[PDB]
Amino acid sequence: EVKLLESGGGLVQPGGSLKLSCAASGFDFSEYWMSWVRQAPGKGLEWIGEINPDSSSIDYTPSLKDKIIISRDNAKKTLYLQLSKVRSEDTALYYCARPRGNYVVMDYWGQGTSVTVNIVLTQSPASLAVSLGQRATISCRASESVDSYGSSFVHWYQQKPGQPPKLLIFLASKLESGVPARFSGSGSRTDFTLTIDPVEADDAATYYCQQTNEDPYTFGGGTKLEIKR
Amino acid sequence: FQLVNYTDTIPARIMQQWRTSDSRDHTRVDWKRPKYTSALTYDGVKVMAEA
Ligand SMILES: *[C@@H]1O[C@H](CO)[C@@H](O)[C@H](O)[C@H]1NC(C)=O
Repeated sequence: EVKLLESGGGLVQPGGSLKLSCAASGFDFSEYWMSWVRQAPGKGLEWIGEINPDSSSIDYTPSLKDKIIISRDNAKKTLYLQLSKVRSEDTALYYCARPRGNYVVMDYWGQGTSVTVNIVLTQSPASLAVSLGQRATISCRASESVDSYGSSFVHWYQQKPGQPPKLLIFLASKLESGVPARFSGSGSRTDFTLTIDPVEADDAATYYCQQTNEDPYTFGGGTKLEIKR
Repeated sequence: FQLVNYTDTIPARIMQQWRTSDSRDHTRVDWKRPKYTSALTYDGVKVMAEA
């Protein structure tokens, strides 16, 4: 299957350089685009940039251009992220991922590495406790219209403490491959709803709904799931 | 029989163009198992545009 492994993380001194590698296995990196996204501790995610397979156009955010460099190797199928003059805000969890804007079915995010030196999406509720084998419901409200050409381009992911956010639900009506038939999605044009049936003990994480219909690509507020006992 | 060489320079340029236009924001129903009818659709719309 699709597998991505990040390496090179840990601790780094302030003002130095850092190089993080991301190896891929089970797919062709010479045709599929790659992306890198950062996530602060306790805060939402932040897309660092994206890069194509032919290394001809590497896009990034407009506020982090002087300290990030993205490269790739199709012969070794490994992406590389280079950071220079790291600050106190660089202590975050980076994550390399496959093309998520391109293909919703082939969307998969790697584990990432930790480095220690208008559309408004509101989740509902902030925290909830559900027992095992039950069905939980999580709602999401968007400030602007996220519907485009009949499809609601919103993804629902689950990130745990120490685990990366796996792309669970894509386009609000399809379940991703590899994940079992335990999560469904529905909604209309201002309100999305993710349902979990049945509820397992390993699903206790933070759910996040993110829409990338137009600029800017925002992320969810984060809704933790508690397993009753 | 084969009509489209997906790695030839102008066809792979078109391929890279729509892969990047996918990866920028979003599009419709997914890919990686292509169809020659979609290539004929693209070329026919290019015929109509040039006309
Ligand atoms: C088809 O693509 C392959 C891959 O680059 C190339 O080696 C071959 O020469 C191409 N054939 C034609 C007729 O363009």
